[PDB]
This record gives sequence, structure tokens and C-alpha cells, in this order.
Amino acid sequence: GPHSMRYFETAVSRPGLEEPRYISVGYVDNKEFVRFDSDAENPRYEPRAPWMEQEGPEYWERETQKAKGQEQWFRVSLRNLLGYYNQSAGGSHTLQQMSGCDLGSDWRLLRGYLQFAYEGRDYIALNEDLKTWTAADMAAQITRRKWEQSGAAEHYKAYLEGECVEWLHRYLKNGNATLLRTDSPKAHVTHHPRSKGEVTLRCWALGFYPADITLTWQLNGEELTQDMELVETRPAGDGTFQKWASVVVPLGKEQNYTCRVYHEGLPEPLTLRWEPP
Amino acid sequence: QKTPQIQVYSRHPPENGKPNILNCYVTQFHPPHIEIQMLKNGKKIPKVEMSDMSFSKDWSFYILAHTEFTPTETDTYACRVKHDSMAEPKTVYWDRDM
Amino acid sequence: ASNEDMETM
Repeated sequence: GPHSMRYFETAVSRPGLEEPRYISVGYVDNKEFVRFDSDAENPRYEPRAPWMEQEGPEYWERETQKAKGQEQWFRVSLRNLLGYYNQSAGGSHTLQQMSGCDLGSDWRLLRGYLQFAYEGRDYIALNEDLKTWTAADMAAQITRRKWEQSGAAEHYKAYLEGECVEWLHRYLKNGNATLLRTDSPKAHVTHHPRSKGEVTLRCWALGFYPADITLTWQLNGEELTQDMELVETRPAGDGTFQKWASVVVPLGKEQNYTCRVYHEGLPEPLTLRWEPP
Repeated sequence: QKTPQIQVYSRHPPENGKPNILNCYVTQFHPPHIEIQMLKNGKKIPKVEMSDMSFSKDWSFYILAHTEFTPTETDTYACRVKHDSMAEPKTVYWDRDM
Repeated sequence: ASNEDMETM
């Protein structure tokens, strides 16, 4: 399937302190693999996936030195934005960044990715061309002009198409056994009767990995639109995920309803119905 | 100011008298500062594990709070969240059916 | 491997 690498960076200014809290989180195929946090005893990038333990001390030192540079980049950028928006350092402010690359099943580059947010809102983004910028408002136009003048996009393009791709290739090869592993959902249906001769049927999918999953309900045949209740996919806390899909059915058609579960981990999609105790 | 969404649920399917893990999954909030408490019969649970804070593609922050618990017929469990986006702390009770 | 940003905002 497709592959990706992302670094999710956050800097939170701290009233009274010169240095903000800086956090950088790396992901390979939406799974955390590295982390840097400026609030640690001796701040350093640390492995977050078992397959990263094989990286030698020079890798960790090189990444840590980059994070020290980033702390300063974020500190200065937060100070500049405070001026652009006429804000007070008496309050905390948040700067975020997402960057990385996406690859196809053959591992060739599909796209580079670079965006920034200020106070949890889009600020500036690099377009898919990796040459032009989209500023979200008037203040971001100051940054866009500054970056057009310094030719910033060319340096980001070089990283996103080059180093980002080469390192992701290394991570995909090194993390192969972990990255390819799946955990199948275990499904079951529960009965929750209600008013007006109705009963809610809940189809559960538990202990699955990756998080991508589809749950469907049907009365004999044909899928059910909108009337189906669906929770957001949630972590169990052990590396697996959970999800449920429910339907309101008349108190006389329960065994007539079927749920289907679609997940890449399954030998084939699941088919189930409510079972009487 | 983005309002936190909360889900309170067990790691494993619940069975009365069987040790389990109670989760409080808090998402879609901004700014990242948040106060999360887990409660048993309206009383603060002292040992609560907090995941490291992360953010989603839409920029909003999320965090997972958890604690050991043994569900029973009578004990109630809740998660109470205090955030800048809300006038009052938000309390979500655990419901074994969800 | 992470990237170092260019010019500040």
C-alpha cells in the first residue's frame, strides 16, 4: 500500500520564559517512531519504535542538534508572529508545523508536504508544486513575501523530494517486520432495547491495527445510509484500536440484521448478527 | 478555542468483577493546555497515566488518560475535563454499552 | 530524519 513520513512540530510560548516548550514527533506510516521534547531532563530525540534502536549514536546526535536549531527557529518565529498580530507574551501562543513525504506502493515519491499553523489555525502552506506558498491571512502575507525573497521553497523542495524520501526508504526496510504486522478486529453485536418497540443493535470491532476500518449494517441486503451511529476510532491503549456502529431496529427484526467488518488484517470480511443469550 | 470531545471506555470488553483499564480519550481541543481527572463514585482517582501530547492533521490536540479499574454493578466511573474553551468542566460517565 | 527550517517567519 502507500507509505508516508511526517514530523509534527509544536512550540508553545511560556509567559515569563525566553524559551518555548518545543516538541517534535516523527511518524512512519502514521505510527510514532521518534520524539524530541525540550521539557525532558536532558533533551534528545529518542526511539519510539523498536526498529529505531538499531540507529547508532551519530543518528541521535545529528537529530538532536537539528532539534536545538528548531527550538531557536520556533522561538524567533513565535516572537515575530507576536508582533504581526499585536499580541502579549503575557499569554501563551502556539506554533505548529507538519512536513514530510508520501510514497506509492513501489516507494516512489507521490508528494512533498509542508504546512504551518498559528493558534491552531492555518497560517502558511507550501503548495503541492513545492515552489509557491498559500498565506491564510494578511499577517501570513508578511511571511510569504519574506520566504519568496529568500527562496525558502527551493530548500524545502530539496529536503521533501530528497532526504525525506531516502530516509523513509531506510525506515520502511528497517521497520519491515513491525510495519507489515496487522491485528485483526474481533467483532460482536450487543442489544440495547429502547422506547416505541425499538432496540439498538451495536456492532463492535476491537483490538485491531492499523486504525483504518469499515463497519456496515444491513437488513438482509443493501447498506444503511445516515441512520447508522458511528463513534470515532479510539485507541485501546495497547497499540490497538476500537470502533462501533449502531442501528435502531424494531423489536422483531434483530436476528434479521447483519453487520460487516472490513479491515486489511482479516483473512476475509466479517459477517455477524445479534446472538440471543 | 476548540472544544474537547471525550470518549470514556474500557480497553477490554467489560465483565463485573474482572480487572480492566478505563480510558479517557480527549480530542479536538486547542490550546494544548488541559486538565483531565478520572473519578470513581464522584471521587478523584489518584493514579492516572497520561499519554504524551500529540496533534492531528487538522492541528487539534489529543491525549489519552487511563487507569486500572474493576467494573461492578454499583460503582460509577467518570472523566472530568477542564479546558479554556469551556465555561464549566465537562464530565462524561463511563457507560459499558459504549 | 527531520528537517531544519530556513528563514524564520
